[PDB]
Amino acid sequence: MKMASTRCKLARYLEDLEDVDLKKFKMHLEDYPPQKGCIPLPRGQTEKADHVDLATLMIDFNGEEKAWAMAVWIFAAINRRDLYEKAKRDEPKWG
Amino acid sequence: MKMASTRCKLARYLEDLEDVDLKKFKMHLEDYPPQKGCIPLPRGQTEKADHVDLATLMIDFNGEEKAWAMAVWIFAAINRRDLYEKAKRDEPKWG
Amino acid sequence: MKMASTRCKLARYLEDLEDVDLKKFKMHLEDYPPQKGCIPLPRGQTEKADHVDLATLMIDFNGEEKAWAMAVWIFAAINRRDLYEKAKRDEPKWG
Amino acid sequence: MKMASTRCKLARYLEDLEDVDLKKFKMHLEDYPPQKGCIPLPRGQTEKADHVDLATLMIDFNGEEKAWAMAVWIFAAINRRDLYEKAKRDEPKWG
Amino acid sequence: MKMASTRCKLARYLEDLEDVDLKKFKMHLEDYPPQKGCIPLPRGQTEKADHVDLATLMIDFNGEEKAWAMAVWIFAAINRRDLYEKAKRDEPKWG
Amino acid sequence: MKMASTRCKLARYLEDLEDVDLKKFKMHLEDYPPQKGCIPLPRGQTEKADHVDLATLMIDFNGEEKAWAMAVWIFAAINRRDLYEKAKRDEPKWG
Amino acid sequence: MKMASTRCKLARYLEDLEDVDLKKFKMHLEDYPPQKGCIPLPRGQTEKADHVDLATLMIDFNGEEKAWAMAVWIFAAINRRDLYEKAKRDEPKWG
Amino acid sequence: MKMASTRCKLARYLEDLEDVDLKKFKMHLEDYPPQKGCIPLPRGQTEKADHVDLATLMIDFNGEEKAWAMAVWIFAAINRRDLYEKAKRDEPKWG
Amino acid sequence: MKMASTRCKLARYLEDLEDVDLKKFKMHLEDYPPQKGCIPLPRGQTEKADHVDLATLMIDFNGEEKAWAMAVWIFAAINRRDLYEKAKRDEPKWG
Amino acid sequence: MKMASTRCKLARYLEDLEDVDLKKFKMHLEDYPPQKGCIPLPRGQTEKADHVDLATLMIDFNGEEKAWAMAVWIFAAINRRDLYEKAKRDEPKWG
Amino acid sequence: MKMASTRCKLARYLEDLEDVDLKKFKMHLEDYPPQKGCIPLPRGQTEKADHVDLATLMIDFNGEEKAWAMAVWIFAAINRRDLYEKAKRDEPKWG
Amino acid sequence: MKMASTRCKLARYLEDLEDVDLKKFKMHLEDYPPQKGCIPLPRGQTEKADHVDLATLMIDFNGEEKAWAMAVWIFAAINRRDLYEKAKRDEPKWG
Amino acid sequence: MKMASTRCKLARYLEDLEDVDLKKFKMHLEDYPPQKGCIPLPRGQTEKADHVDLATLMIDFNGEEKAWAMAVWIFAAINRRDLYEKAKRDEPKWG
Amino acid sequence: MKMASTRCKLARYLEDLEDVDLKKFKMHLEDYPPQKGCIPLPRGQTEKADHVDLATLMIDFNGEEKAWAMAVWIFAAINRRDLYEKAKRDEPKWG
Amino acid sequence: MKMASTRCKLARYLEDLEDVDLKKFKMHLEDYPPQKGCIPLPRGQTEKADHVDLATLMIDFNGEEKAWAMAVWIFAAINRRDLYEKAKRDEPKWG
Amino acid sequence: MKMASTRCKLARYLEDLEDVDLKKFKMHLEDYPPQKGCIPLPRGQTEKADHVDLATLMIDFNGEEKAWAMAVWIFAAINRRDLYEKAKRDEPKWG
Amino acid sequence: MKMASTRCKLARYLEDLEDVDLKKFKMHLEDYPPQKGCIPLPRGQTEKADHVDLATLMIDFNGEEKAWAMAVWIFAAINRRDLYEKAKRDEPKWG
Amino acid sequence: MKMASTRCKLARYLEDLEDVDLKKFKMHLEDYPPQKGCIPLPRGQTEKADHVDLATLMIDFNGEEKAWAMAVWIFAAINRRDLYEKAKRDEPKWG
Amino acid sequence: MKMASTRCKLARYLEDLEDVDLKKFKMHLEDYPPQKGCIPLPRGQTEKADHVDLATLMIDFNGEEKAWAMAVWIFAAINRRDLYEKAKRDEPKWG
Amino acid sequence: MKMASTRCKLARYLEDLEDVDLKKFKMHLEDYPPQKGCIPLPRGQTEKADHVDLATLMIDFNGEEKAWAMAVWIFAAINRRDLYEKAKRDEPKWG
Amino acid sequence: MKMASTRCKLARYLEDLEDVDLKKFKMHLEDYPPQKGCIPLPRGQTEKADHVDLATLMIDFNGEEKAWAMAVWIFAAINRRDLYEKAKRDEPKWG
Repeated sequence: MKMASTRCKLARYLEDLEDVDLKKFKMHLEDYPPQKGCIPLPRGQTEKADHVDLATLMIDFNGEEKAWAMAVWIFAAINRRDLYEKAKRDEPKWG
Repeated sequence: MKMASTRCKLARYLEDLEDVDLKKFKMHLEDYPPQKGCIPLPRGQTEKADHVDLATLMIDFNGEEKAWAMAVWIFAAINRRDLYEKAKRDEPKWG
Repeated sequence: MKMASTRCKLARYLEDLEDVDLKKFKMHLEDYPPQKGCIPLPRGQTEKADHVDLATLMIDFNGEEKAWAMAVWIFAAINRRDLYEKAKRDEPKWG
Repeated sequence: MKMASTRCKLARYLEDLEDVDLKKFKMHLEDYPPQKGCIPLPRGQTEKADHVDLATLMIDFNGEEKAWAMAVWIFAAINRRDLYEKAKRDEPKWG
Repeated sequence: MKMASTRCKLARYLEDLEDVDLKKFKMHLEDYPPQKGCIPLPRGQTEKADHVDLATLMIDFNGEEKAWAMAVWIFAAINRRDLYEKAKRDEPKWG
Repeated sequence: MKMASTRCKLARYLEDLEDVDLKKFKMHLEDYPPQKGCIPLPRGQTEKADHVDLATLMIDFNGEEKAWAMAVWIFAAINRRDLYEKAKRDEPKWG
Repeated sequence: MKMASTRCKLARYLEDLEDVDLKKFKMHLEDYPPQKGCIPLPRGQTEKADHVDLATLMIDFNGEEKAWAMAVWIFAAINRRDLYEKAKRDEPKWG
Repeated sequence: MKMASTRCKLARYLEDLEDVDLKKFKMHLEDYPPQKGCIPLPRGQTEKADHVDLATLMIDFNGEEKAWAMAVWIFAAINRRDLYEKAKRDEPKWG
Repeated sequence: MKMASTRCKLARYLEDLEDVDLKKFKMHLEDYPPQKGCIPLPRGQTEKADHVDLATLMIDFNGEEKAWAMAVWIFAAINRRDLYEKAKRDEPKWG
Repeated sequence: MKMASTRCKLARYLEDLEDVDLKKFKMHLEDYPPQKGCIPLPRGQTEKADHVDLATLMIDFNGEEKAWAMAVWIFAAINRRDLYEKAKRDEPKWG
Repeated sequence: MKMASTRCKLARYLEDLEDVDLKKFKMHLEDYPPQKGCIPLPRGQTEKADHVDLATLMIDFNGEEKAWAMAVWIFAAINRRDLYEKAKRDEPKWG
Repeated sequence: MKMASTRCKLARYLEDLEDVDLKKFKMHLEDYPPQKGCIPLPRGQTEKADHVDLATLMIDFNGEEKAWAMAVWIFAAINRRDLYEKAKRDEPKWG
Repeated sequence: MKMASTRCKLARYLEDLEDVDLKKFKMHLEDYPPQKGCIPLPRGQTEKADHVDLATLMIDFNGEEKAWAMAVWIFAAINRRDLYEKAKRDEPKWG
Repeated sequence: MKMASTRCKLARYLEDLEDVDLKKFKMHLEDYPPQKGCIPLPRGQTEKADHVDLATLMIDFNGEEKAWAMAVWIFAAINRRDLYEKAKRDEPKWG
Repeated sequence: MKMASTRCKLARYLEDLEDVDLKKFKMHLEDYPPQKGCIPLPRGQTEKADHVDLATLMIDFNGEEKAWAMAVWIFAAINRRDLYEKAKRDEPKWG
Repeated sequence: MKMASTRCKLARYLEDLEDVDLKKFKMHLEDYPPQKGCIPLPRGQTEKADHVDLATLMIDFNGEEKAWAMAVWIFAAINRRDLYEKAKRDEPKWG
Repeated sequence: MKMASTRCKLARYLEDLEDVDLKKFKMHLEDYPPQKGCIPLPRGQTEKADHVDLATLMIDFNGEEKAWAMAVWIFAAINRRDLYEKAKRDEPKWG
Repeated sequence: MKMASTRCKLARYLEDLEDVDLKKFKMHLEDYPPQKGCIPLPRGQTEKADHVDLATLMIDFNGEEKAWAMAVWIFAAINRRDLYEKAKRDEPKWG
Repeated sequence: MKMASTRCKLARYLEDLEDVDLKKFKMHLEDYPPQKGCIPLPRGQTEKADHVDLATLMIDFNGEEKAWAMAVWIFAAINRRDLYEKAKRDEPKWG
Repeated sequence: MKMASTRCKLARYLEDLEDVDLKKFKMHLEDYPPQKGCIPLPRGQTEKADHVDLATLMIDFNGEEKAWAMAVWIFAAINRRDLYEKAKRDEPKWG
Repeated sequence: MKMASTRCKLARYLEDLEDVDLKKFKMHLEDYPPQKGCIPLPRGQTEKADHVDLATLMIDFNGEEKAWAMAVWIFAAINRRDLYEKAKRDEPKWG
């Protein structure tokens, strides 16, 4: 309820995405730009993960900060501006 | 058959919807007004649910009371009056 | 062939149902009325059972008498009147 | 049958969950907030636990009181409102 | 190759069955009619037995004669008419 | 090519059917007359089978002779005469 | 065959249970209600016992009378109504 | 090699049994019915005997006649019908 | 790359086929004519094999020569003349 | 046989115990409660005695009546209810 | 978002295509000319792939350079000029 | 039976533990914290002791008081909360 | 060899016994029932004799007739039925 | 490497088999035809042998000649044509 | 992390593959051409190996050099051009 | 609980790993880089060690300092960033 | 070393046997057929003799000729065909 | 530690092997080729030796030179190429 | 019985010890520290004495006071804390 | 207790070892390097000595200095790093 | 130490042997081949002597030269190749 772990909010945001938008999100995840210090996700596990395991994989691979940054950037890139704005407005208080 | 659970009545009322009317219903579900204490449905789950899984999701997300309230309000919003007064007249006896 | 167990006839009747009719059947199973002394089936197993495992679960949970009664009532409720008539006419001889 | 141990009722409620709902439940279990006096379950054992092993693991890790509290809170968190209110109404008489 | 033990031919015929057809076959096995001098198989072992273990279980429980008779009868019962006629035509020479 | 099994010829004849003609064929299949010693097909399985799965189901349920007889009769019934005499002249040599 | 020891009948009925049903049965043994004068089985031994060791453990721990009573009650509690009825009908003549 | 002592053939037949089948055989040995003039084997020694010591112990307790009768009856009781028939057909000439 | 095992080329050719063409291919495989010395494939495994396992099953059941001959004949039979021509031109050099 | 000394029957009853049950019996023997006027057995002798030397040592330490009473009490204590009932039913006629 | 991988912008260019234009694109892909050192795509996979799977299959089969070259040529072939010069001006900086 | 020696109750509690839980219990035994006046057990004997030898080893090495205290602490540490609460509630009256 | 004194035959028969069987034989030997006119052997002498000195002691204490009677009786009592039958059939010709 | 003992090559060929193919091989081993002068393997040992113990068991039971002949015949019978031809081509030079 | 053993990089590259791509990789592994000095992997173990066991099996069977060469060649063969070029660019420094 | 031995915390962190993550951890342990003065664990014991035996093996082989360093580095290498951060944050106070 | 006494070669051959094979060999020694003029070994000595004392006892009882004949026959009988052939081929030159 | 006896290094290399790899190693040990001057190990002793007793037995039977040569050859033969290379590179200086 | 010489009590306490515990008691006996004024026992005499002659030797060497002091000291040293407490509480009344 | 002879602490350290670790310790004792002026232990006595007799033999052969040095070196060699560090930290004050 | 009589060296070499190896050494001792001019040792004396009295008996029977020759030959024959090499290299300087 409201406050939770970062994985929970990330899973909710990924659950908001549709099916084709999820496919585009996975495509962007597998080819994240080498710069900005991030590890692209392998195609092996980003094939069956629907919305929960995808968030687990992102967090596990990149850490909470980097996973949130990539989620925001991809939301901007896959032309889901509403989700991008919501994620920018609801950034968890890191500490 | 007449006396049943709230979910069955909601599913029947969703059967009474048209196709584009169902699409408008899904639009209003995913983007319900923030007030009146509601949890808007994710777009990922309200994409393949036609008439049964949609009712199950509404009930599961919002409780029987407020799901019925949302159904009545959205029926009013889609300019489908007949369903609106039918839902008002056939409200289950709460308690 | 004809003379067989109750589960066989119940599985045949459930196989007669379509896909959306099966979904409505499962929805009615998960919310069977508390009265008439019956145990509603949990949603966990009524999600993969297509037509055989559904009959197994119904019989296992309710006993043969109650399972047949629930099947007949639900067939009446999901507006499959032909199946309801056939089930009423072909009630197994209990003893 | 009605009166039983806490693990039995908890296993029933966990069995009521679906597949993706079960994944969300496990995800919330492994990252339960540090406060409210609860110990998050390690990710290692919450992978094969479907509904029996998961319930016994929660009870074993947290005691009956905390296991029931976490079950109610997570049912609220994964938007399983019907299970949430059902668990609240049938809250065991502690002692 | 052609001439072999009864278990081999029975395993071949069971392997010919599909997935849902195999489920129907097992379901008929566990509720085989009490008459006609046969012992129904317990539900415990007929869950992991795919086609070889199921055949050896039938043979072990009922003898070659009764296993073949039940196989033919169930092939007739689950509406596998091609398998039924094939088993009738290639009935082993007992002795 | 030319000489093949009965199922292949039946599948080709089903390919020769139209869309609404296929729907009428399925209607006649699910509601075959009780006489003439034939088993009507369940409605659940004849809902996604277009032309190959439908032919497999017909053969499997009825045997080659009965399946060919019902195919000819239904081809006559749906006012597709040309297919009717085409199936009459090209009947496989039984035996 | 027919007449045998009590452990044989108990082992047969336990063998009838499935895998998840066996896990539920083991749960109900380990947390049997304190009343009715029964000794719950320790979790240490009810971990590898499949169906024969479990039955002999029940008998050895509780006596034949109490083991049969517990088996019937748990069969009722794990929603195995058919096994519950069968155990009620085939109760050994105590004396 | 074919012609040998009774213990040799009995050991061969017990070696034909599987693992859980061996457990069932031992269970039936320990609780042999008091009638038919036989001495049930103690549970202490029928725990590590796989098939050699088990056959030796059965012969030692019962004599040739009683051990063979017990073996045949238990093979019938544990649903090893093929082994039961083989033991019946290959009973050595007593005298 | 170009030169490879026979199974690789066969899997490539089967991968060329569409979905409904794959269903027709499987149907023709299950009913290969008894003449020409070939073994029809069972339906149990020829239900989930998409394009690789199907080639493995064909080669495994028939040998390389017979599998290639069957593939060519079925390609001719399912009216994929382009694949038939390509297979005729690209026949591996047996030796 | 049957009519024999107390040591013989006690040795038979101890032989009825398994290995871990024998270890539990020895543990209870070494720490028999100080009340009820009994002499605990030293751990030196109850280390290699399997079932005969243990019975002889119990008799030599306590007398026949006391040894039988302790054996019955321990059989109750190590959860050997069947052996406890058997020992209670066939208590030797003292005096 | 602007600076990204080749696959993402290729997928966007595939997005810009129409429905029948996409079908013609797939038709040209499956039957690409043998020259220009490119590998034609199989019919099996390019009949579910709409716009993301099609682009990733193109890249996977041909490499970035060849995929871009074939995309430009096919865009020219479908008389969709605007995409053709758009692909020329927005060619990624190779190296 | 209820009133017994301390080693008996400790052996019962260790018997309640599972296999991997027993491994963690042994691991905590071998590396008990040096403070609060306790002697860690050597790894040589705490390898084959299942639950009786382990309990008598703890008692023998540490005395009754320290053995019970360490049992409680380790039950808390290996997340056996139910056993830990039972350990407080059934603590022997010291003196 | 064959024809000899009864002492040699008794020594051979005792030599046939195992180690634990020898211990049971001695245990029954010191507690031979007071009736049937025989003298039990003191535990001091029958402690280290393996099989020859035991036979000599039995002969010296009881005479040939009584020694053979005890031999067969304890052979029956320690459940050495095969040795009991062999001794019964091969009783020396007294006189 | 290349040249080795017969059991090594037999173990290699058995290791080539899959899991279900291994089960079929074991089933054919246990019920080898009585003719051709071969000894079928008991089901007791062909239950845990994966691929090396199975080969050593075949050799031990039937000699190298008959083990190779049976391996070839069963490879033919379980429809492993590739392994069958490979075993025919690489038969050891008997002498 | 960058510098590691060869098995680690090989496992990463195999993990990059999809499901059907993994099946094609295993198919090419089991039928690697006899030339180029490589030993094809047996079909038995390449069924449960997902991506780590497959990599360690390749390395163990062929050595680091040969395993890398086969991985590159198969990546080229199954039309994984991106993985092929990545493996070529990141070829380990042998020595 | 909180304060414990190093092996306990290491076992907890290994318990946090999943199944495939555990396999990757074992793979990295068996091929740890030769530098940094570490002894790679032999593959013999890292085959059945699940999470406690693996931790005690690592500690035993490398000492507490080097075992913690290896655990942190491998957690980083198998892409468990959350566990890597937690391991850095909760490093024991060495001295 | 090659040339030696008969006892040495017999001891080597017995050492070649496994544990359960040794138990079967002891069984066959203890009940060697009365025909062929051989003396069976007492069960007392054939209990602790592993492979050397057993050979010495066989020689002492039967002489070299009879002991070698018994060894060959039993090696045939316990299904040690390879050992049977080796013993038959390397029979020492008697006389 | 590094510099040690030959048995120590051989035991380390054998300990590196897995379970089934150890079974294959033992199989190759028992059937070493008769030529190149080596004595195959008996099957009786190579059954319980895991890696210590196995290395001791190999050295004892063959001497340092022959044992190391056999170990290297078997490592090559059981497809442990990495172990083969390590053993070849780390051959100790003989003399 | 209770009141006796101190030698009898010491013999009883030594008899309470196990076998390995007795060996450790002896080991500590030969190396009693030179301080605290006692004479260590030579290894020759304290090699075969079990528990009585050992106590006699301790008494003869050290006197009653020193013998009891050493008894309690080595009882504490070999981790027999229960015997240590028993000896401390039941020290004989000197004088 | 703490302050004691060298043999006592050495025996405790040997007791800390497991079974297979003890076998490795015996291996290293039997083949201690000829340098460093130490006498290897014959294999005759280091076969039954578990942990006490082994320490006594070590001391008797080598003296306290060499025994402690060998224990430390072997603890390092058998990969018991924790025991090695403990032995170094608690080296007794020689002189 | 080092330089001593040959009897001491022979006793040391015999002491190096294990238990079963010593038994094999004796067995070869009673049946030394009649050639090579040696007298075999009668079984009466060489039955209880372990290693010293056995060596003295060998010396007294055969003289130093023949005793050393027999020791070397038997060490070769009982497959103690390491002791065989050591004895060959360290033959005492006769004269």
